[PDB]
Amino acid sequence: MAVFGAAAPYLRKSEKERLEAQTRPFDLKKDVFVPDDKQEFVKAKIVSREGGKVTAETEYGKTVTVKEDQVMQQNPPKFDKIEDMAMLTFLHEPAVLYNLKDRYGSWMIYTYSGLFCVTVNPYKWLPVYTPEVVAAYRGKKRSEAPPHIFSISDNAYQYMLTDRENQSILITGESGAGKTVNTKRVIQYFAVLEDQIIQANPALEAFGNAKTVRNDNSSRFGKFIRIHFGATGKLASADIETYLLEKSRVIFQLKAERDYHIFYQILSNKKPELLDMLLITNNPYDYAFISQGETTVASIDDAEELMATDNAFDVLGFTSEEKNSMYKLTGAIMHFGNMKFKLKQREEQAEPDGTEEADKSAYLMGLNSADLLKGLCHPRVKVGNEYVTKGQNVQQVIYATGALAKAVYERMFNWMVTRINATLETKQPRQYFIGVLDIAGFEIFDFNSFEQLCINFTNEKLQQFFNHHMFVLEQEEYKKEGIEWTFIDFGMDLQACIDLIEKPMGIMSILEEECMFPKATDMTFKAKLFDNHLGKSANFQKPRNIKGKPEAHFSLIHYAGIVDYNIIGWLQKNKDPLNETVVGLYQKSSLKLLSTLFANKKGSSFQTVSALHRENLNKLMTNLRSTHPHFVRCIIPNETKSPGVMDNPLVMHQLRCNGVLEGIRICRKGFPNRILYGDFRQRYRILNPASRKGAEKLLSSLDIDHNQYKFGHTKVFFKAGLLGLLEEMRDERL
Ligand SMILES: Nc1ncnc2c1ncn2[C@@H]1O[C@H](COP(=O)(O)OP(=O)(O)O)[C@@H](O)[C@H]1O
Ligand SMILES: [Mg+2]
Repeated sequence: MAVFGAAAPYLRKSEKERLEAQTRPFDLKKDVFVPDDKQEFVKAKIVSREGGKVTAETEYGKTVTVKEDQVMQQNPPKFDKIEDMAMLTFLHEPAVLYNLKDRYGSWMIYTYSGLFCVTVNPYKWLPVYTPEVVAAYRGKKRSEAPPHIFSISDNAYQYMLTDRENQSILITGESGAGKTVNTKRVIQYFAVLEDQIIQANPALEAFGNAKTVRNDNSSRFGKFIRIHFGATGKLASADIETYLLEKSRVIFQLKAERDYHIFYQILSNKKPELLDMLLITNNPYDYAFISQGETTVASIDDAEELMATDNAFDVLGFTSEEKNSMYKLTGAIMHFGNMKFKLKQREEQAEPDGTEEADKSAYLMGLNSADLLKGLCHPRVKVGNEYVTKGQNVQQVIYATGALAKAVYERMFNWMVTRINATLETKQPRQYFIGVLDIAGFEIFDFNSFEQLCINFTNEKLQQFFNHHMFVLEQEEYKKEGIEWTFIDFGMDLQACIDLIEKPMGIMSILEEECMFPKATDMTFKAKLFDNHLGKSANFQKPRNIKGKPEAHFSLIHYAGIVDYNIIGWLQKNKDPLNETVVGLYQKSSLKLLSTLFANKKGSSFQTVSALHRENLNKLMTNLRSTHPHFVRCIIPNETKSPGVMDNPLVMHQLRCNGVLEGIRICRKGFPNRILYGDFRQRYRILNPASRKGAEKLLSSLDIDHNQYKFGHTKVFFKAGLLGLLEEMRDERL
């Protein structure tokens, strides 16, 4: 609805054309959904039923014959284009896709699907962000207000006013669906400190994004923003925190992927001062840390991004000397991919050869080149009360220097985030902040690897949290009504994958113990995985060979479906041997290295990327458990920028990954249809025209089976479909 408040003219969709559209001829007895060959979901009409095989005619026009068993029911035209699909009485997998595509063709960006708030990505200016709409949405609840994020924000505000507890808003979806723009509009709505957030956004987007296959500006890390509020419901301050940074991107790149945008921006020649002081040859192919990926791509101009980022750095809380120091640090990180470390003759010890790039790195950090080389080649460890040296060959020192590079990059990013936060806040008292989070969803490619596995595990944990919250809400409703229906927690329905991943003897534990084995390779890792899990656990299964994929080693049945991964490269990218003497050298530099490495018990060698990822995920989960969540799902309708055409398979895959259909099925598994007794008595009596006892007599006098309904005191539990049939026959009797 859009009347009485001057909303968007197309937002109404009521009392203007719905009356003349509900009479469209759509014979449900002959209209069904047929699986296509390209879009795999296309609507079609059946001329006649010829037994098992039925001829289907589609909108595009086809005369193929299709078996009758897989073609399934089609929604009535009268209930089509409904605002909320949560109470849809004909739940179908293509029903959601068709409703979303029709609404998007009608320019319905926001659609309610229960607790979820599906928001597609258009490419145009939307007048829905008018401050008049913001003022109108104030004081409105979920039901009365039209579908928009303002309704859920007002619900969270009311929860703060009455329940007096933390509320968190969660946004997830496929990378490139508009996470940054959506969260910018969200934080702007709570703003109406916003300018500080807008100016700080490019720095984080440049230091924590990389060009993936699907998206060129995907945010690998997770961003959490807390909006501190006062006692009287007024904005106090803001602080941000980042989680789950990917050191793998810093250390390794795929054949069709790029590193973080900072290195490529620095490689631009429009800022000769940085290149001059960093001793850079301006050729990305001269550095192994960057050249192994994609050198450069089109559809981007990193010069403008560098200008935006350094302009934000200049006019901010801090000065430019530390910006120069950060540029020096990133240049040194680029420089670490050049030493040779030739093995000594007749000995397993490793000695350096190219003592030129080492000198450059030492000058950049202010360290001693000889001391740095001695520390890298001959680390020193304290045994008992004395100190001894350790021998290290070329592979060990290579792993150590890679770990040092990724660790210093992560610490520099964390220090920058902390500095921006310390600039951001203001000294007003803070009470019961509001959290905003955005993390990429169930990303699935044809070459799934360790990073994809970590992202899938994080999203798996998030889905587990969402299911647990939904079960808690359902049980709270059951206790309110005093009757429990299917009181089985949904956490165990999903804990199988988490146990396969996180629990001991799982994939992560096996990889961690294989990293420390004397002579361990990837084939041995796969062999141990098969010996430990093939047949023991239902989730683990053999890989599949479909559509001519390159290669797969093992497959898991995730929450979104079957995913096949790849093994090669996991061992190299999981080892994180952090040298300690080099850290001690870092603590004595004449630079920001003291601030970055201020604090530095498991052993240094027994450190893995998986362990740090798991502990960070646990910290994020234990932080999020204390706040009441609010789930927002964002999807991209079209792979290109044209809103006119939207690909059906892509939307189907994204909907399956996001679990909106799964969520609505979980909601409808119980008794979601609840209505008030008096309203039922005074409205639905027209079903067969001629307080608790009167309502019971009325419902029992309408030829209704007693097993389908459940009587209560305030809210009556009704099975899905009963209310729809009751109301559709009531209209006929009018
Ligand atoms: N509500 C919106 N209206 C118009 N354009 C949008 C909207 N949301 C996202 N976009 C488009 O998305 C693009 C960037 O998406 P972004 O949020 O950077 O993706 P990612 O989350 O992968 O970084 C922008 O060019 C912008 O035009
Ligand atoms: Mg983003």
